Amino acid sequence: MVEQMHTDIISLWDQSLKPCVKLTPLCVTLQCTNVTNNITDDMRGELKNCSFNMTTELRDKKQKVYSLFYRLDVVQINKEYRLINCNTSAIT
Amino acid sequence: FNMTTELRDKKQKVYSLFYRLDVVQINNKEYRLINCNTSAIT
Amino acid sequence: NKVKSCPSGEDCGIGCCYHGCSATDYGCWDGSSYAPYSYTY
Amino acid sequence: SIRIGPGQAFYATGDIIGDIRQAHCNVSKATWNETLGKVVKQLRKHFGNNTI
Ligand SMILES: *[C@@H]1O[C@H](CO)[C@@H](O[C@@H]2O[C@H](CO)[C@@H](O[C@@H]3O[C@H](CO)[C@@H](O)[C@H](O[C@H]4O[C@H](CO)[C@@H](O)[C@H](O)[C@@H]4O)[C@@H]3O)[C@H](O)[C@H]2NC(C)=O)[C@H](O)[C@H]1NC(C)=O
Ligand SMILES: *[C@@H]1O[C@H](CO)[C@@H](O[C@@H]2O[C@H](CO)[C@@H](O)[C@H](O)[C@H]2NC(C)=O)[C@H](O)[C@H]1NC(C)=O
Ligand SMILES: *[C@@H]1O[C@H](CO)[C@@H](O[C@@H]2O[C@H](CO)[C@@H](O)[C@H](O)[C@H]2NC(C)=O)[C@H](O)[C@H]1NC(C)=O
Ligand SMILES: *[C@@H]1O[C@H](CO)[C@@H](O[C@@H]2O[C@H](CO)[C@@H](O)[C@H](O)[C@H]2NC(C)=O)[C@H](O)[C@H]1NC(C)=O
Ligand SMILES: *[C@@H]1O[C@H](CO)[C@@H](O)[C@H](O)[C@H]1NC(C)=O
Ligand SMILES: *[C@@H]1O[C@H](CO)[C@@H](O)[C@H](O)[C@H]1NC(C)=O
Ligand SMILES: *[C@@H]1O[C@H](CO)[C@@H](O)[C@H](O)[C@H]1NC(C)=O
Ligand SMILES: *[C@@H]1O[C@H](CO)[C@@H](O)[C@H](O)[C@H]1NC(C)=O
Ligand SMILES: *[C@@H]1O[C@H](CO)[C@@H](O)[C@H](O)[C@H]1NC(C)=O
Repeated sequence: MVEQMHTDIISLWDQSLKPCVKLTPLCVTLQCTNVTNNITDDMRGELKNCSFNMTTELRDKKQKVYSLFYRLDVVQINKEYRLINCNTSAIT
Repeated sequence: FNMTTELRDKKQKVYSLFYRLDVVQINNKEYRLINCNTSAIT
Repeated sequence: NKVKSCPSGEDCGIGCCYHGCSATDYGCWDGSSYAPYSYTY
Repeated sequence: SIRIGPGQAFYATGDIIGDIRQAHCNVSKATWNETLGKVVKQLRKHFGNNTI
């Protein structure tokens, strides 16, 4: 019963993620800095303020956007960073 | 050829050997794959 | 040396361009074409 | 292995080691000739004993 439950929980997980928005376009070069606004000692370096050139509704138009990421989700390449998933898998 | 890499913005220059039967001349050095005008290839 | 400095623009493996490299193309967002690189020795 | 994107890669043929020869198949000649003789006799049973 444990093997069937394991299989069914994984199956339901994948069924739920399957129809959701794909984030493949986000595996682009990020330009990140440290978040230093009211940062406690325990959180220094934990949040990265990453800017990037993102696509828009139209393929010929771009937008410059930023997002905060946790240190564990962003890996340094060569202030240039990439998501940890860029060399392993597409993320949904 | 110029093909994408792990990141969508950065591109890379790579090479590969192909058999004549798989490559069709376009336009001496410019070629495309025979599948380019009929179907995506898996 | 062949520094491949990309004096002005984003440096992508097939070229340098003032406007950045387009994620959905093999060109640059507004610039379309890639610029040659400057080299030093 | 040339990566195309996250979790995806294309496998390119690399440099050939050694000499470059073509592909080929060796069919035993005596066996093949005997096999065709048998095929011809059986075809003659349908097309005629004196049909070329
Ligand atoms: C989003 O896209 C925009 C453009 O669409 C992009 O802005 C561009 O950034 C590059 C660099 O990131 C700018 O080019 C710079 O120009 C200055 C001129 O003084 C150079 O000094 C810069 O660096 C040089 O020196 C460095 C240190 O030696 C070298 O490492 C480097 O290779 C250079 O030699 C660089 O060339 C370009 O001008 C802007 N373009 C515009 C229109 O502002 C932006 O960075 C992208 N953002 C993200 C997060 O990807
Ligand atoms: C990869 O892309 C670059 C950039 O477009 C190509 O280099 C260009 O080639 C044309 C040929 O007419 C030149 O006029 C440009 O000045 C070149 N630009 C740069 C930045 O080099 C390159 O040939 C492409 N490679 C392949 C294999 O297609
Ligand atoms: C896809 O491209 C191939 C390559 O050109 C086409 O094949 C040619 O078709 C013409 C017209 O029938 C022939 O005269 C040529 O001999 C064919 N071979 C070549 C190498 O040109 C093919 O027809 C194209 N298919 C579509 C649907 O466009
Ligand atoms: C195939 O062509 C390439 C050139 O495009 C030949 O040269 C090598 O190209 C690679 C490009 O990734 C370089 O890293 C190597 O250094 C090049 N070799 C040398 C000696 O400079 C390559 O040898 C060709 N291969 C075959 C089998 O013809
Ligand atoms: C971010 O914090 C790390 C902590 O090791 C430090 O090395 C780095 O220089 C900091 N960067 C900025 C822009 O403050
Ligand atoms: C992918 O990137 C991570 C982080 O740099 C690295 O540890 C790993 O070995 C890389 N290769 C993979 C996951 O095949
Ligand atoms: C095929 O190879 C075997 C050796 O593995 C050899 O004994 C046999 O005679 C060969 N047959 C032909 C038709 O060349
Ligand atoms: C095939 O066998 C026949 C006899 O059945 C013989 O006359 C003929 O010469 C043979 N051909 C070859 C190529 O050995
Ligand atoms: C053809 O040859 C066979 C012997 O192999 C014989 O039995 C048969 O009658 C012959 N048929 C004709 C039409 O000659």
